[PDB]
Amino acid sequence: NEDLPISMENPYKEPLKKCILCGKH
Amino acid sequence: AGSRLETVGSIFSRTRDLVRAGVLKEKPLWFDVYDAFPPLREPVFQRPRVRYGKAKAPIQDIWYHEDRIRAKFYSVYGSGQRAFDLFNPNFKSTCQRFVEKYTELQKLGETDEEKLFVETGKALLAEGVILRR
Amino acid sequence: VESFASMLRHSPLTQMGPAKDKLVIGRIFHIVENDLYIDFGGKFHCVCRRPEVDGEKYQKGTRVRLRLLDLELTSRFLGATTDTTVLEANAVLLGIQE
Amino acid sequence: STDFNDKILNEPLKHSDFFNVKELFSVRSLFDARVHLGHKAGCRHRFMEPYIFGSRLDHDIIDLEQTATHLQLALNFTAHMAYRKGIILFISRNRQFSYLIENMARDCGEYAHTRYFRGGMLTNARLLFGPTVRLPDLIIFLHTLNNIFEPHVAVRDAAKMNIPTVGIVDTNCNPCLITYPVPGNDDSPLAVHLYCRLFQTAITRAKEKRQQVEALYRLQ
Amino acid sequence: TYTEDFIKKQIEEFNIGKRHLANMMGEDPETFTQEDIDRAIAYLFPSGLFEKRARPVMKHPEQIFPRQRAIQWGEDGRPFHYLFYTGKQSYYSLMHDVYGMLLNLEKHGSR
Amino acid sequence: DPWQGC
Amino acid sequence: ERGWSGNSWGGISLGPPDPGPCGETYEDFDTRILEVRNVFKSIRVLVAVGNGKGAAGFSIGKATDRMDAFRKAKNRAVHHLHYIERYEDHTIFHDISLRFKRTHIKMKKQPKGYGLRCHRAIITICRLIGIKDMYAKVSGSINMLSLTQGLFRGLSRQETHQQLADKKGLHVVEIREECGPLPIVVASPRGPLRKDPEPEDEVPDVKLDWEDVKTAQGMKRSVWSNLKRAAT
Ligand SMILES: [Mg+2]
Ligand SMILES: [Mg+2]
Repeated sequence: NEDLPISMENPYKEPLKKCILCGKH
Repeated sequence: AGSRLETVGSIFSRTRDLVRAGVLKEKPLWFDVYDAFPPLREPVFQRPRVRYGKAKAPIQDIWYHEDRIRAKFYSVYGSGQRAFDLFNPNFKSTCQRFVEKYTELQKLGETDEEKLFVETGKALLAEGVILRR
Repeated sequence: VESFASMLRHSPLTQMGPAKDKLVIGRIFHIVENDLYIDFGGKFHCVCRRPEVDGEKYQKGTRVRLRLLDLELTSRFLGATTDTTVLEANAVLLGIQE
Repeated sequence: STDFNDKILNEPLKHSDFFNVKELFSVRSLFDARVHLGHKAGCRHRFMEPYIFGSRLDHDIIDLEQTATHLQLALNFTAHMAYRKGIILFISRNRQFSYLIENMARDCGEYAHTRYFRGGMLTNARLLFGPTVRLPDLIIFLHTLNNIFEPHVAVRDAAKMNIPTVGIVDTNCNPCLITYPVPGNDDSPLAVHLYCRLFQTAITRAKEKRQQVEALYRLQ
Repeated sequence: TYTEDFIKKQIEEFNIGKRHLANMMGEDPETFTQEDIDRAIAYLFPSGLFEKRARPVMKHPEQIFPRQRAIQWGEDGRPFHYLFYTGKQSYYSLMHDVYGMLLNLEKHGSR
Repeated sequence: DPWQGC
Repeated sequence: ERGWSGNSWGGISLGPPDPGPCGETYEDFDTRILEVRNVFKSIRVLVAVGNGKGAAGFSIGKATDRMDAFRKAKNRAVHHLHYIERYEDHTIFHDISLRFKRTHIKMKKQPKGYGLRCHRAIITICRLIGIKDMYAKVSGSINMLSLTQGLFRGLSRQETHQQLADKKGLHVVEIREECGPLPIVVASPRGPLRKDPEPEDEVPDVKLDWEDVKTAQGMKRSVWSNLKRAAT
């Protein structure tokens, strides 16, 4: 059955936000 | 009268045993009905345990492919200004229209997620659906 | 014959995704002074305070706009192995639906 | 009395669905009644896991394919007990539906107990009601939990008194001692109304069938 | 304790005694009433005792023996009232009625 | 108490 | 007749249970006193009942007077009856090793004519149940209530041959040395029969008791084992 659910990571998860200074020396 | 040891066996097994043993003169009114049409599981008391260590519950999470699309939609165009009507069994949200159109593009063309997203947005604007980023 | 999996996949509640900050339509089905019990299609109703603006139109059977925050309010307390539920959804009453 | 027994009480036990309860519901109707909506995963009871289709954004979904078969069995048992003129007692401590359940019990000619359950109602019935009191032959729980989210004492007491129980069990309920559990939502008014309708219809149909069968037996 | 046959017999004894008292007092037995019974018993058996209960009395048996023993189920054992198993069938029936009226209205020098 | 009396 | 000793309440019969308020009679049931204790005064009595055909139970009764305690215990015991399965209506289906609290009980199925070589309380309860051939050893704390609870628990959780046949979907075949190599089928599955044989475990990983192995090898030397005794 193609209507069955599939194993998956939470697609609605909001990624952790980067801080103002990350990537800067 | 029957045994009051509710934690030993089930009402069926206790009644049957006491009837065959001669303690109960006649079967109760429900006994024949239970015998003809038993339940799927015999109702035996069991103490619920806690799961420790690497024991995880076997319940899965209900995900679908289109959920990914939905996430992107709800992250780019946000929640639609029009409201959800969950009473209507065939309600069709803006995100659901985006999902269906995206699926049509995918089945009628190539597989490039960003290209599918932008082309779906273009076609939805063409149909006359307002979509603010 | 439509199986349960198809129904669940195509259900509006399933399509809604996360319920946080989602605009839904509710119906007032019970009133207790200025407390309105609204059903929006979920498992639990939500109890909303009658607005101070245009409060008279909020009557039984009235259609309202809601911003869902949580479908069921629960929380695990210290020394508890299971969540404690209040059997009620969390939502914000925005107004009447024209 | 042998012919009467054979033709009246033993004939219905020879058929898989004597009262045609399969036509009272379908998976579609149960879905429309929101019977599949369970509690969140944090409130899940372990013994309810085999009845749960999955968790949708942390909300348990009850597998309605299993609910259909369990409801079939429970309705069949209820109809057969009503055909045999057994005393059926409905029990529920959810105050939102007390009036509905009491009206339904009065309507189908059966009994209700939606009020505070005094200790010993079943296990001490001879002291509380009288030495010749007759106890229920079947007890139906529209809600198996009391207001402190622990099991209704009547579940254990009916198990002690060897009275079969039918029950609606949500994802946070304990179905171990219910004879004919029916996994499903017990909170939504639509679902509770559907359950009340189904059980009332089954009981009245079984009683009418009993009357018709006895009338045919006497006439013919 | 007072059995039902016992009280039955007291009922026929009271009725026959009522007819006899009507005979004694010259009144028509058909219309002879309980106030007439009290008056005639007061005349025939005068008593100046201050306690009204201590004075001679000829009542219907139902007025003498309490017998507050109501049957709540038939021969098949089925209770008559659908709220029997609550143990307070009358009180909870009344509460059910009041709640029904409150629901209907919601849809729409004394003590 | 929304279910007063029950 | 006396109990386990001249001055002991244990083992004494109390007669049949009284006819119950439900209206059942119990003339086929016998009651036995297992323990009497002074509670500091009241009396707590542990009694057991049984019809000798697998239906048996036990109960505690507390009362200021001994006879009231006896009556309470007996009447409550008749309403908490276990049914105990018996192999050929004389013994248990298999060996049962159990531990209830700090009391350990080993029970061994025995052939006909072996008799009841058990703790005296176990002998009384077995006579009430209808078990006639069994061996039993009680270790740890000899606590009468724990002994009774463990005995009833283990005897109520024994798997019959039919249960094993249904579970494994195979014939349960009995081999008796007195019957030679003849195979006796004692139980067959009610459903279909598995066509693949059980794995022939070259060495099973069972938990053995040093007591049994020591007796089997002849290294047991106890002067108290296998003493001549009256028929039980
Ligand atoms: Mg619930
Ligand atoms: Mg002596």
